Amino acid sequence: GKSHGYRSRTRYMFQRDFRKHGAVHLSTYLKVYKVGDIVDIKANGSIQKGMPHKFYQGKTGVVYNVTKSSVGVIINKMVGNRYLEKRLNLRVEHIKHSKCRQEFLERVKANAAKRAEAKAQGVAVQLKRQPAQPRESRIVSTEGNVPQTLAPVPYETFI
Amino acid sequence: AKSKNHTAHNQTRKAHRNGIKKPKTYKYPSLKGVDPKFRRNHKHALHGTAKALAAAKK
Amino acid sequence: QNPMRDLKIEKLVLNISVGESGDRLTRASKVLEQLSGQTPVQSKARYTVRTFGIRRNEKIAVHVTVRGPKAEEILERGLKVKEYQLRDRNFSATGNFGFGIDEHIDLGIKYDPSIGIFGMDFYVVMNRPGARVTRRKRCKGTVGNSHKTTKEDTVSWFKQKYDADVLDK
Amino acid sequence: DAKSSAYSSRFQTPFRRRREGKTDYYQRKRLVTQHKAKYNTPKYRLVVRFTNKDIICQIISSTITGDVVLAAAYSHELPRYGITHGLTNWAAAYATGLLIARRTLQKLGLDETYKGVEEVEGEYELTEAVEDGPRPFKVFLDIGLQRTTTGARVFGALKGASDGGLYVPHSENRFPGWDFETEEIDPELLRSYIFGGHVSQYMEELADDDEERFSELFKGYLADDIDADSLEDIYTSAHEAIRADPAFKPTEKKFTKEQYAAESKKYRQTKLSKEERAARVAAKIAALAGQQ
Amino acid sequence: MARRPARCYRYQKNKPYPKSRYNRAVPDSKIRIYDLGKKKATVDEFPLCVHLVSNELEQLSSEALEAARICANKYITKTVGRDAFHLRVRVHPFHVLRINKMLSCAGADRLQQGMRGAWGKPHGLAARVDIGQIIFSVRCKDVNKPVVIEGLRRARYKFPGQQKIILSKKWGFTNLDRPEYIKKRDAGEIKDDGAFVKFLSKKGSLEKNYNEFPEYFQNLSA
RNA sequence: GGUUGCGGCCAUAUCUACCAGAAAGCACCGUUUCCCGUCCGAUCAACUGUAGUUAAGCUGGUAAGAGCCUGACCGAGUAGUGUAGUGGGUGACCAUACGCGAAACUCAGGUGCUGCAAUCU
RNA sequence: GAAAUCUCCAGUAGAACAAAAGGGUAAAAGCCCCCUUGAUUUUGAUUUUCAGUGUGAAUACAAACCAUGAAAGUGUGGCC
RNA sequence: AAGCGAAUGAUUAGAGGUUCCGGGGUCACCUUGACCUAUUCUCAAACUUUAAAUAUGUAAGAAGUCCUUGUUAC
Repeated sequence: GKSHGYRSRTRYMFQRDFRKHGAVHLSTYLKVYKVGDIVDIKANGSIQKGMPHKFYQGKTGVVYNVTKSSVGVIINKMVGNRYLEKRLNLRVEHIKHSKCRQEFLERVKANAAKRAEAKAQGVAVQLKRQPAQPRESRIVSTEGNVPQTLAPVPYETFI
Repeated sequence: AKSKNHTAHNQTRKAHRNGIKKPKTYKYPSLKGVDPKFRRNHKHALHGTAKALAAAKK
Repeated sequence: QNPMRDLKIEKLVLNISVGESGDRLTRASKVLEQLSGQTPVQSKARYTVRTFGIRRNEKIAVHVTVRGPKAEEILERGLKVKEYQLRDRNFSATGNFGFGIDEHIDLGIKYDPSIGIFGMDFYVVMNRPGARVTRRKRCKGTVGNSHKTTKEDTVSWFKQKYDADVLDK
Repeated sequence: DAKSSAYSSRFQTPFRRRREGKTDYYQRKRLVTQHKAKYNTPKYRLVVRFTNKDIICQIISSTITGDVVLAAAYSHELPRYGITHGLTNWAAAYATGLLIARRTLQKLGLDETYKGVEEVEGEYELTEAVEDGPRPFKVFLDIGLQRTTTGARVFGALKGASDGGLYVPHSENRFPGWDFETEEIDPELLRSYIFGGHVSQYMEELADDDEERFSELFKGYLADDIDADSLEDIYTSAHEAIRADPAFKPTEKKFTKEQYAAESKKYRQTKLSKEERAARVAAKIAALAGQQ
Repeated sequence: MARRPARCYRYQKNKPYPKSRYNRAVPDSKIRIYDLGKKKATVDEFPLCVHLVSNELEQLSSEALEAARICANKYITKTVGRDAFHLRVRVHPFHVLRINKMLSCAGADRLQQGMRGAWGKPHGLAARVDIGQIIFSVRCKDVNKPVVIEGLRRARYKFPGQQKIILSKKWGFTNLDRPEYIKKRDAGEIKDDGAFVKFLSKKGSLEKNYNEFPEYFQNLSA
């Protein structure tokens, strides 16, 4: 028959990276997780208690609960035509701080700095992130750089 | 006799017809499954905050 | 030179590999205890073969290890069985050396009836000060290449000591 | 011997502090971990390390960047307080545990309460929380790799900290004099160990047995001409002083760090740069191939 | 039970299915010898190299490899001698072909269930070849280029697909062209290793390099 | 700057061979009444820094060193791939168009940094 | 004696972990030893199978009482 | 995809190195039985260091940022 066990097709998902086996580096146990923090679940195969299901590997969600050695993470799962709120009780070494969040935080601090600076001088600071605009005009000089010609190579078998 | 056993054809097209909608979260999400020791206190914190506010609000 | 780098006895291990277990092993145990002044331990067979009459946990051998002056005195008191004269082999690629004998009961202690007569193997463990560095619990390390013992180093210690000589073939 | 490239390529080295063998990381996980509902509270560790000729005690709290020290007591600082020789014995380990214990209690301003034991009868008494007051400062004994045994120095520092008013969790199974025929630790025997009782009787026994060992060892006691029965007096003189001024007066620290850096710099080898390395390979090639 | 025509297994329709601990009852390959001629020649003896290269992505049966191997070797050996060349079969038949055997007797429908349980039993071995992948390599002297051309243009007839004969610029079976190989071998950088050569590395322990290529360092001091 | 105690990242730190180390520490080292453990005070436990030693550990340097790390307009825009065509070809497959884009290889460099506390000619 | 027992050296795991395979594990999750019964109670929350039903299995807790440890901790059956 | 002068499994060839766990030819005798070292060819759905493209999770704020002090039996 067909097997749909709790850890099917995890032959590689619950590996330990090359020359990264063994004990977990301790900083993960020293990270601090507050309710509302956005974390992502890279399951660590070394320790098998409180493991996430293979679906949640690489999934990101807010932390709704903080426990003795685990946290409660709310992940959203696509179940048919709608999403469901899944709540996970994960050991603290299966998760890590998403750095996408803190990047937004640092911009937020920057925007407040740019606003407070704009208070005195420099109105219209344009806090918006612009997309990569097309490059404006320029002058390309030719000193030491007379354009060397190029012609397609003849075909040799090379082998 | 024999037929198709499983097919995911048109399942994604069906799913999006009425859209795939997020669960439209809320301020104050439900406090279920969170630690009973935490919640047992969060009540008393809210009880005190209301009494302090009402005393301030006369 | 250096008094620390001086080569010294570490321990002598004294094993009897016996086919069976029982009153033979009880007598073989208490000949080693009266030999070295300390009881030996019965090493057990880790595999069965049906050709040696051995089962697991059978305790088919007794060996004891001795260190210090008592080990010192027992060493020459066995090499005189073959007269402090040994082989170019028997010297490991590490320095540790050993030999074999066949009797102790009437050798250096008073004989008594119901003791049995047993052969047995000497083996000398032979290193240099700083051997806690490889055995201490914390900061356990490895001896250096200059501090490693080797065959030609223990034979020289075997020449300067016991006024002995090698290669009697 | 001459390991294959493949082996040294697939080799996972352990953590550096396991490679040198100093740190047990299996235990450190369950020491420095914290109940996650205690978000940022440090879990202070009482690290007690017994090097030859010195004892190290230090209250350590773990951070992401590493470990920070609250206050560290060593056993080359007891001479300030009266204990001159035997800076490693069981009683001295008790002394330095008391030193760090009082040092932290006066550091955190809890010293006025939590006097530990004023009279020290060497009994198993934890520091009970004083009602209507801040709870006793709680530290956890991280022995390290030292094996736990009944009646050891590392647990001497524990008892010194417990008597110092500091709440170290423990039981009597490891304190010297623990009974196997009953659950009763021997008070007199452990009080002897606090005050050199295991040393004083040995000193006296060698005094009334011979003189060479009593002279080769214990010559420090013979150098200042003190008796084994005087050990209690000098140890109590230590204990009272530690209760008085545990403020950790440092040393004078002569020959300031600028000279210290300069002196060590002139003697330590330097790593050759690229060009001179090429010079020492281009010359080496000619010397090893010079009609050879 | 007879062999099926090669047209049935010509194309690379299935994933690689080698002999493995899953696949224990495989028949042995018909090609067993991959090097022929003076295979112990030094690399200086045979500077010329000519290749039989596939232009298609197909599967070559072990029997085809054997049959072409025989054909090329026999022709070259008869024309220029046994020791005038070194022929190397580059490709190895690791892919196991599977056969579902159908009964061809009257009333077979009763004894055989058609396509039910059709997992074929291991039938033979094949070599998966890609476009531009070398099938045969021959190293010889520049003299016998036409002879090995004919030998290689006589092995092709035994191969399915379209293969082309191309003479190569590399020195023998080495990865480096003629002029800079000669550059190294002139400057003592080359040591014979029976059928191939070792090259001096500008990297590694200087003592081992010195021991193994003394002539290079002597030429540097002259 | 050296060392130690605790560590962070966990080989730029590992591995092999050699060599060096002024002072301080570390270590080796010295002894079994008590605590304690083994067959053995080797381990472990206890005791003195007392007889010494850098021999070793440890630290640092050397290697056209292996390994590891980073980079390369090095391989290579290569393989592969998403999209498109009433493109090619009997087919197998290939080329093109708009995009993304390796890995091995070649070469170059490097070979631990740092936090807390204490200590050091 | 190939292979009985001992000693030393090398040994990134090439062993063992009850049983399939896969993953995990080196002062350990392996081997040897000491102590036990958490393989307990009250229910609830959650993940997988999913209708987000059940069953099964599992995860994190809480309130207890215990075990063990010197402690941190670990333990609500078997490393997954 | 790539990779086996990287692990595991396979694999072709040649070259260099032996214990009294056999020279099979004169008791340690030039004497073919190995494995190891370095190369070489070709591979792998149930091999892999590395590793795409596509598909994929989150975030891009007023339910947010910052300052101050209030409740809790945590």
